[PDB]
Amino acid sequence: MIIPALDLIGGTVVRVLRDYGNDPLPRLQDYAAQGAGVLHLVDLTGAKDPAKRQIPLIKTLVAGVNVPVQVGGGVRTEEDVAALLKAGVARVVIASTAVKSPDVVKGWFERFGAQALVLALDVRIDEHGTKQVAVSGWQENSGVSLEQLVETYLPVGLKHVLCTDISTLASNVSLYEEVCARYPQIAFQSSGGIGDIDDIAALRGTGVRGVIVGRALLEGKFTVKEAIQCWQN
Repeated sequence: MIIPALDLIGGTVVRVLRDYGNDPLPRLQDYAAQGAGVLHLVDLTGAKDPAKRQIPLIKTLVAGVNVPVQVGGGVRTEEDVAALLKAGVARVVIASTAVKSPDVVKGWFERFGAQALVLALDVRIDEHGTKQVAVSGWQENSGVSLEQLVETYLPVGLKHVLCTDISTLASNVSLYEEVCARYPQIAFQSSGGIGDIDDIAALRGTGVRGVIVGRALLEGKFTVKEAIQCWQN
């Protein structure tokens, strides 16, 4: 599937920052109207301070579409996960905490279930060709490979992993082919590198299950409908 995405700061839709207006709901509704089966939101306000989590907006956005939304941004505690789910979020995207405190996050799998959680990992390919996990693009590697981290969570039934290569795709997509083949029981999502429609074509056949598309839609390079048509053929 194609997974259209928006980044939100204080109610404003932004491109990672250019202001694309304060109308996230009509945008999301039109993504869904074109056939999207899943949507993705990053709460940048919440990421900078969980106390300011945009729960009221998220409630409104989720209520206003007919498809599941996965939401990330400053998900640090069990209470954060629960609050998002209570607001009507289908899946909570766990990023830095999944690298930082695996034993704690494994407990979240046991409480909420693997269908409710997406693990989002930034990956750098290093000098040796190892897939190094990092918690952000501006921090050093954390000393764990993507494979090692995935295998940490397999025993609690990990099902959804979102991988961003921080080291466009129309490149060598071996990263995705490799990991998808190694863990066929996990549905991998790809993020980044989508600059035009050919980039979506490049991921077909890699085994990647979901393709997150954000800025290319905002920039009017192609539509959700065209993306889905490409992805499905």
